[PDB]
Amino acid sequence: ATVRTYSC
Amino acid sequence: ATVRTYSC
Amino acid sequence: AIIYTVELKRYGGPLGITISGTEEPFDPIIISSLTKGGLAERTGAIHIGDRILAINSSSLKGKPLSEAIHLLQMAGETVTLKIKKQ
Amino acid sequence: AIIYTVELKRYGGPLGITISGTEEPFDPIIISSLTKGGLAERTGAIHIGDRILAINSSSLKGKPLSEAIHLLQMAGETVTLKIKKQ
Repeated sequence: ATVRTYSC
Repeated sequence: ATVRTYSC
Repeated sequence: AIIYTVELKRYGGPLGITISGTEEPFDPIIISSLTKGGLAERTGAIHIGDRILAINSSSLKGKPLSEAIHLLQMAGETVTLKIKKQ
Repeated sequence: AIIYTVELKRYGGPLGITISGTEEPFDPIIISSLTKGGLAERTGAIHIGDRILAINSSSLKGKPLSEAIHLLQMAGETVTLKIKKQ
């Protein structure tokens, strides 16, 4: 599946 | 002033 | 399996990390980077490669990245993360 | 000042941490060494030099090293350390 990146 | 240590 | 939990006080700012994952339920949600000089880096509490098992007590087991994001958007002054070492 | 909390599950084994301190109430209790291959070291979330402010929610403010020893022995399976970065 598509791998997404999230900044937090 | 005496410094002591404790391992756990 | 080394699992521990950390509670981070963010002093009104971000945790200073990026997490990566997919919408495939059981795919792991991982810490992919640490912001230079950010909270995560300065505390040395979490590191790249670490898997996030839960956020603020809500388990991510079998949950997509969108769930982790939903939880993070509701994070208060203190955020709790259950971490699994790789 | 940067403070964070780490919860470790020592189960029946040790945390793999050595603390140092005096019996002078105001002196800080610090993490002086880590057991190679021990739990604390494996998590990568515990660092030498940092100060322990509380153990399992009991504050070490104005308390001697002996109090910290007491709290650790009665901490149970899960040990929660409130830590202040050096």
